[PDB]
Amino acid sequence: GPLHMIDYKEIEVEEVVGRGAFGVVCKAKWRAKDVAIKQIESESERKAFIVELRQLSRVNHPNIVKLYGACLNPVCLVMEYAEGGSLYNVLHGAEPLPYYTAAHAMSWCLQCSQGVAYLHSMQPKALIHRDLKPPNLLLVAGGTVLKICDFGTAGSAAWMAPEVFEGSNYSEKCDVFSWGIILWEVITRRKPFDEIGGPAFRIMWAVHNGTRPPLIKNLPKPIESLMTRCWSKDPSQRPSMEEIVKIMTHLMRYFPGADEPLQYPCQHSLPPGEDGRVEPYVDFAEFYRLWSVDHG
Ligand SMILES: CN1CCN(C(=O)c2ccc(NC(=O)c3csc4c(=O)[nH]cnc34)c(-c3ccccc3)c2)CC1
Repeated sequence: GPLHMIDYKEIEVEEVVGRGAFGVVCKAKWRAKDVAIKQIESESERKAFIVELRQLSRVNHPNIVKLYGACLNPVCLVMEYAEGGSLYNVLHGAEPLPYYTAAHAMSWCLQCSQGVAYLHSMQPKALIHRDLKPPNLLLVAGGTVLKICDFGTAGSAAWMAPEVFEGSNYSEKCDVFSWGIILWEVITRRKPFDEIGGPAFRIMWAVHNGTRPPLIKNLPKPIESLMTRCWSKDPSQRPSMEEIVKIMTHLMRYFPGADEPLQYPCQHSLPPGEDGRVEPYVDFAEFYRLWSVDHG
């Protein structure tokens, strides 16, 4: 649809806000509007650039970053600016970190699944993101609205389905695995496979052998089932994104307050796992109370 060929002179480039999965992202102004501009640095990043330009111009969804246009002198994309930064920074960035609730955690994952389900429903071919992870998930509207970005492939071993790095043939089900890891990550406020570390191949080996993130103490059984289904070794046993959207949509009845902006401070550090399980960062006592009222 609407896509502007942009004269660079019209872009007032403010500060560098970070590096995307490729390129460099700057806060900028264009037509008196706040935008993000993504510029390639290397000549190698040109492939990711054409891919992203093609893919992002195809897509129109509330949970996918808006592409306003492109400049070719110099080669850069002009996109929606995400004032809340990345989910990864919200979760794991420098202190002070924001407080967030079970409702936020569930809402972010629902919104991610809605974006990805839209991708998987594209005609004539499904669009696969292939690099779903909190660095590539952005927040707007006081941290309450999530948008997928970094479509240059449409650092990442901790979210990658084992069939992807096994060089095996794969499908949209790879995004489902990634989503399952993200669900664990927002609930625990832990970096997946942080304890392994090393170089990437050590994570790949672990996941390849069936290592998954530790189970979560007092996690509601339906959330646990959904999570562990998503990270099945066999991609055909993983649910479709359409099913995840439906399940997560119905679960939100038991997670009111997702519309509350991130505004409260938090002082957060990690206790190690008591058994083989970890504590959730979020609290499920309210979920269980609301469930009990509804069911009996
Ligand atoms: C003081 N103020 C400074 C700016 N700010 C951020 O932290 C802050 C604000 C905005 C950001 N990005 C975007 O708006 C953005 C739009 S499209 C796109 C993409 O395709 N890839 C990565 N980022 C973006 C980032 C950021 C996040 C991850 C990687 C690179 C950039 C950080 C909030 C706090």
